[PDB]
Amino acid sequence: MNMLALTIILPLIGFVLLAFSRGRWSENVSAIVGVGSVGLAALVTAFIGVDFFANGEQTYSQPLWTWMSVGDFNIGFNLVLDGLSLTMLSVVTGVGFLIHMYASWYMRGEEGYSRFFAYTNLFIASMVVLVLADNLLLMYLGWEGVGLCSYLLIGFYYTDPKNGAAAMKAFVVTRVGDVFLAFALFILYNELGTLNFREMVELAPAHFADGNNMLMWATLMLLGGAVGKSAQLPLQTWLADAMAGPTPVSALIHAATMVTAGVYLIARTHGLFLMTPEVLHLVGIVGAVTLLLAGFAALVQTDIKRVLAYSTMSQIGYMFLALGVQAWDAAIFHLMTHAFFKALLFLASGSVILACHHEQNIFKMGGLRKSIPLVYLCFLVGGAALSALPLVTAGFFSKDEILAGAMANGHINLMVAGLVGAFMTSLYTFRMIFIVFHGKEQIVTHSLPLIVLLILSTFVGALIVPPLQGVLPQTTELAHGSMLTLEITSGVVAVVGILLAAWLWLGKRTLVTSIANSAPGRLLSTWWYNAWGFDWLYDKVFVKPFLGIAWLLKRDPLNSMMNIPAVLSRFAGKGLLLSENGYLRWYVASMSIGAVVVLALLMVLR
Amino acid sequence: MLLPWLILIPFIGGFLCWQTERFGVKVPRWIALITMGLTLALSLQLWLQGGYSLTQSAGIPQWQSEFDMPWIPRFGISIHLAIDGLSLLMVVLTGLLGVLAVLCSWKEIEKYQGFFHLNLMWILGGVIGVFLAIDMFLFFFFWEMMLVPMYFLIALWGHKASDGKTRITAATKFFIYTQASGLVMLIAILALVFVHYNATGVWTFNYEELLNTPMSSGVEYLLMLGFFIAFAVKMPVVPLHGWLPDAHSQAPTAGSVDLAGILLKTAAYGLLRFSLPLFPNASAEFAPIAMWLGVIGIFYGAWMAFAQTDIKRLIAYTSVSHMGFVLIAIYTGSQLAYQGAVIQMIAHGLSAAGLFILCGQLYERIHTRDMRMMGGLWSKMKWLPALSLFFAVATLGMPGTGNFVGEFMILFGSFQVVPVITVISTFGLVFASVYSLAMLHRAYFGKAKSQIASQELPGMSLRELFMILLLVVLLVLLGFYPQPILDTSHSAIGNIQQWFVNSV
Ligand SMILES: CCCCCCCCCCCCCCCCCC(=O)OC[C@H](COP(=O)(O)OCCN)OC(=O)CCCCCCCCCCCCCCCCC
Ligand SMILES: CCCCCCCCCCCCCCCCCC(=O)OC[C@H](COP(=O)(O)OCCN)OC(=O)CCCCCCCCCCCCCCCCC
Ligand SMILES: CCCCCCCCCCCCCCCCCC(=O)OC[C@H](COP(=O)(O)OCCN)OC(=O)CCCCCCCCCCCCCCCCC
Ligand SMILES: CCCCCCCCCCCCCCCCCC(=O)OC[C@H](COP(=O)(O)OCCN)OC(=O)CCCCCCCCCCCCCCCCC
Ligand SMILES: CCCCCCCCCCCCCCCCCC(=O)OC[C@H](COP(=O)(O)OCCN)OC(=O)CCCCCCCCCCCCCCCCC
Ligand SMILES: CCCCCCCCCCCCCCCCCC(=O)OC[C@H](COP(=O)(O)OCCN)OC(=O)CCCCCCCCCCCCCCCCC
Ligand SMILES: CCCCCCCCCCCCCCCCCC(=O)OC[C@H](COP(=O)(O)OCCN)OC(=O)CCCCCCCCCCCCCCCCC
Ligand SMILES: CCCCCCCCCCCCCCCCCC(=O)OC[C@H](COP(=O)(O)OCCN)OC(=O)CCCCCCCCCCCCCCCCC
Ligand SMILES: CCCCCCCCCCCCCCCCCCCC
Repeated sequence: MNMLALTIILPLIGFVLLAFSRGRWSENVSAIVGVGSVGLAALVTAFIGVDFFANGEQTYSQPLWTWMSVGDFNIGFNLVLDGLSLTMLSVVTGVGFLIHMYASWYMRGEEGYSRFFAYTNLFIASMVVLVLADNLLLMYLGWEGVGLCSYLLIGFYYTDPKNGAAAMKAFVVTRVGDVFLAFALFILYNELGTLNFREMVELAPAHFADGNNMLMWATLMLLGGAVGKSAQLPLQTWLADAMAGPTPVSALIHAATMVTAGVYLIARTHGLFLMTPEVLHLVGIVGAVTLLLAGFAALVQTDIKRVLAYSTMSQIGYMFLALGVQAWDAAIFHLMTHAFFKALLFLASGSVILACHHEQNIFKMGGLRKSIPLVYLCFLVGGAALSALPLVTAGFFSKDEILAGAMANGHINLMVAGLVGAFMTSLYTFRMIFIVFHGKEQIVTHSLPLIVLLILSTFVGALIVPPLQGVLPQTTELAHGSMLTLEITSGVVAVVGILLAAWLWLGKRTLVTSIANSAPGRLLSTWWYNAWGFDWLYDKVFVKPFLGIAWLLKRDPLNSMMNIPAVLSRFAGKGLLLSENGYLRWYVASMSIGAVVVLALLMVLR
Repeated sequence: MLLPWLILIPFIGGFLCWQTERFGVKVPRWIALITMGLTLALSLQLWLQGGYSLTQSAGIPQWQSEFDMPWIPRFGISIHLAIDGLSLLMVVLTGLLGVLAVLCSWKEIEKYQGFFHLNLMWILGGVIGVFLAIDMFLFFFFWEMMLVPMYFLIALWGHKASDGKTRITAATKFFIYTQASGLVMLIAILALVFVHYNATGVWTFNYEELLNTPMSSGVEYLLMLGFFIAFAVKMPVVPLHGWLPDAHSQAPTAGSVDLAGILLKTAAYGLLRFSLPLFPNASAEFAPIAMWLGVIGIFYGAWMAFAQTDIKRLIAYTSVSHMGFVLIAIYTGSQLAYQGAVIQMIAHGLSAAGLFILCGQLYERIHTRDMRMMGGLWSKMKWLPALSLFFAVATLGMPGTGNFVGEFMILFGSFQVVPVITVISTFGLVFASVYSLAMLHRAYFGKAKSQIASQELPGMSLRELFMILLLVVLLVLLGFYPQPILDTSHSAIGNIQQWFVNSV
């Protein structure tokens, strides 16, 4: 368990080697270095998990050095490992390793092979720093590194300026989230004097006995950082545009690393949120609203990868809903299962893109279950796990745990929102599946990760239980009758949604075309297609005034205001040079004028 | 003891650079390299022998080394040098940047290279003397003395693609700004000395003696205003800033002049060493105005940097925004914010040095600085766009670089003192990420927007790559292990902070 820092050192070494290789090595050697760095990190993670379970699930601490020490400001470079950290670390390392083998197969013949693998290795190292840190500033280091690697990997095809614009939009929105997280850090250090998670939880109830308002501010700013990183309301607009990068980038961002950081942040600082119940209820409300908006947005997307992006937003909203109803174990279980099936879905969509030679929209496809049967099978099991198909998928058990935690804690409206979102999830998922893979046809390094993610997307993934006892509090248990009727309701809702998608899109689209061609239907489709106009609102409220103020200030008005005395001096000198006309009689006249002035002044002031 | 040699080795080396040009045209660069290497080695020897990490705060004055000699005994003026942790860090940074400036102008085989090296050495010696002098007249003397070689370097050796008249205009504007503000500082120094003389009867310019000077409220405010006007011109603080982009634009193409005196931050040191201890009550009263000027400087510099089509002017306005952050840190009265300000000054020096060296080599390859005429340069160059990406990532304040450590300790201490200014400054960090990403997108990503950007370009030299990678290593080590730097400056920062808050 003393090799806990090796899970960061190996991806860092891979990034350094592949960055300084500069593409001069062979693609086999670059693939060996990158995939082997992430695989060795995963193997060290497996050994760490074996040691952790052999030691009775004891929280392990490994300091490395002291990051900074100015008086009472003490930030250490210390890693910690409990059940939550082990769960996130195993998910990140294993799913990133599978995505790395798929990228080694996928990115063959591309410019920037070594650069791609260096950036993904740095992404893995940053997320391991994020999940292994024991204080908020080291977690902020991992947070910002994850955001930077997201920016570097989204705009990987740098020749197209649209990819670059998507990368800058993702980085700017997540940077706003990180500024909110920085506000949380400043409040927590100013109040408690520490940023260590355990010490903050220990010192908070004694410090906030009289007043609790600054703790509410700190938890609200933590929620702001979380929704910035996890693409939730109101910082969700970056995800759909940021999907312009390569397919393994999207799999890594949406499944393993990038969007799970907010859920991990809320789960790690769960005690501080427990002392501020209104902010935790706001976390649940934000998750419910985000999942509903994301489901409605994914219902009308014409792109496979855009549907997958809004489905990721919906599932992260489900995780936030589980956090808000104090179902922490349900949230982490859904995080791990969603990582599995979302990685499977994104790799299958990349296989579709490579097979179709160009990124088509879903209506130009049809009858793809005959050209690619294995890709269709992977897509079918991934969509069944996404839609929470009962008794054969892990997503069903995860969403059942989330809804049971919501119902058992007295949150009825959040449970209703979760049920409606599950119905919509099955609706949009099998809408996209039936449009793409049904209709009339028009046009070892990768099978193994797809097979592993296929197996983990079934009930075998639900057989893996994260060791969250002793780290997160246990959710209040539901009665057997209530649990049974809730499982029945969830299965019925998912099956009815799949059947409605089959009735609407599997046959000829007549009632769907009747709805879409109607003026309310066109208006609602246009509204939901642009993700409810949030990007338009942020363009008209933040981007356009920024550009206008930059255009107004581009001539440096303060510089000209300070250049005004030079202009006045030049004008005064030119005006004073008129007296030097060279005329002697004027010089005598000016002498007599000065004599009059001097004598008059002397008689005045006497 | 070694402090006069720390000042005098640059001046003697510059004289030898000018004189030894008769033996060859490639001779003065070796003399300048030996000179700045010796100065850096002496500074590192002072760092090792000083024992700064074990030094505790004993109150102002507390000097780890001190030198005194009479200069003008009629006014009580002495060549009076003193070094402690903050001064030592600034002197080490000056020596390192001088070595980088010598190496950056290695390939210039001009017929008057000896005078170029003499001017560079005299600028470096003046900056070291500014950091070392604790005599008010000597401090002013070095402050104004290091501006004449800089004027002649900008006006005569400057950006050769531009017209001569633009170079003379930029050099004249820089000289007028700096020297007029210095004259205002001289008036403040003279009036403080006269107040001390009328209260004591002793002709002194010693900063240790002027610390305990009984002043009326309002007189102290005016003396503080004169000092702050000088330091605000050379920080820069808005609106006394435009000389810095005009001087960076018309600096010589290598970038050695950029590293020599335009980039070393003597004004924040002067604010910490002189403005706060001499006038603590006036600084405490001036604090809201100073932190709001810092906020305006952060956002104005960020917006100006975004609006530039010139990459050099973008880096200059980046420096303006960072100095707004440091100016906020100085007036908080917090130990954490002061240590963050020290880290931020060192990190800004390293990162801006890397950015200016990379900009100079980019201009060497492509013969233009307009970002509208480049684009997609990642595929055309071997090393330059990746290192430019690293340094632009550093200047937006990425953790792992020292800029993050500096600005975040600044913001932690400032939030402990003033929360609203802190939250506005963090949104300034969002603005910083915006302008750094904009520069990276406009320069190295996308498609080629002209003909010169569409051709393959020669790779960087081994020496150029060596010093850029040295800056990269130093920035990463400052990001991950800033504790030696924090321990070096801890006692001086503690003395300044205790003097500031124990007399208000
Ligand atoms: C954030 C990622 C995870 C962390 C590892 C990598 C971090 C970035 C690597 C580059 C910068 C490293 C700077 C620090 C190196 C270690 C030196 C150090 O801090 O020593 C202090 C400590 C002994 O002194 P102690 O008293 O315990 O410390 C408290 C302070 N008095 O020392 C010890 O106790 C021993 C510590 C040994 C640490 C070895 C780390 C090796 C890392 C190799 C990385 C290779 C790639 C480098 C570039 C990466 C990208 C920037
Ligand atoms: C720490 C754990 C994670 C926690 C979060 C950390 C977040 C902050 C991380 C900061 C580090 C810098 C991040 C951005 C670096 C980007 C560099 C890059 O793009 O390198 C790729 C490039 C090769 O790409 P390619 O396109 O094939 O080549 C150019 C075309 N011929 O490469 C090259 O062209 C050559 C190499 C260029 C520079 C590489 C990176 C330098 C900085 C890191 C290493 C510093 C040195 C190591 C030792 C440090 C001190 C011990
Ligand atoms: C999903 C969840 C999302 C949640 C989002 C919530 C809305 C956004 C909130 C942003 C700011 C949050 C600040 C939270 C921390 C506040 C901590 C604090 O101390 O608050 C109190 C402080 C006033 O303190 P004071 O009255 O001095 O007394 C306190 C002790 N004596 O009061 C303050 O510090 C409040 C300061 C508010 C400043 C608002 C205006 C600035 C906005 C950005 C400006 C910068 C960008 C624009 C460009 C400016 C160019 C000049
Ligand atoms: C500025 C615009 C931003 C973007 C749009 C935001 C829309 C927000 C819509 C919801 C309104 C705000 C949240 C609810 C009101 C405020 C909280 C409240 O009064 O809650 C009462 C109640 C729960 O009360 P109780 O369980 O007793 O709480 C104890 C814990 N403190 O009940 C609840 O908390 C009910 C929460 C239900 C879940 C929210 C989503 C469903 C209900 C709203 C539907 C419309 C939402 C927008 C469209 C979505 C797609 C259809
Ligand atoms: C207690 C609550 C219990 C549950 C109540 C119901 C919950 C919501 C259920 C919504 C889904 C119902 C299923 C049928 C409609 C959706 C499927 C459909 O017909 O889609 C058609 C079209 C998109 O089809 P497409 O494939 O893009 O078109 C191909 C041809 N061009 O789609 C369109 O063009 C738009 C279709 C809109 C259909 C009606 C939507 C009604 C709900 C709107 C909520 C708005 C937000 C809340 C209110 C805000 C304030 C007004
Ligand atoms: C164009 C650029 C330059 C700007 C113009 C030139 C400088 C203008 C300075 C104006 C000063 C106005 C003073 C008005 C009050 C005079 C009467 C008075 O109150 O005298 C008090 C005192 C004499 O009585 P005493 O017993 O000595 O008390 C000691 C008090 N400490 O008096 C004293 O002890 C002496 C007080 C001296 C005050 C400081 C004067 C210089 C301060 C620095 C420069 C001005 C401020 C910064 C620049 C402003 C904007 C350009
Ligand atoms: C060719 C044409 C163009 C070129 C020429 C342009 C004009 C050049 C000259 C401009 C400056 C004019 C003189 C400014 C100083 C005035 C001093 C003054 O009025 O002092 C009065 C009083 C003296 O103090 P007193 O009250 O006597 O103290 C003893 C008991 N308390 O003072 C006080 O009590 C305190 C007063 C403080 C405020 C007055 C000073 C304002 C300075 C403005 C500039 C600096 C603003 C702040 C920093 C901005 C950023 C650098
Ligand atoms: C939401 C409720 C809570 C509020 C939280 C705070 C606000 C969140 C806002 C989120 C959305 C931000 C979207 C930013 C998108 C930026 C990326 C983009 O669109 O880039 C396009 C453009 C590219 O520029 P360039 O590099 O020149 O490219 C060459 C040709 N395109 O790039 C540009 O034109 C540059 C765009 C710069 C945008 C700057 C945004 C600053 C945000 C400051 C937030 C302040 C909050 C407080 C406000 C006051 C409150 C009292
Ligand atoms: C003024 C110039 C400053 C340059 C940046 C310096 C940054 C600090 C580097 C310190 C060394 C870090 C790597 C070695 C760690 C040694 C640990 C010693 C204690 C065990």
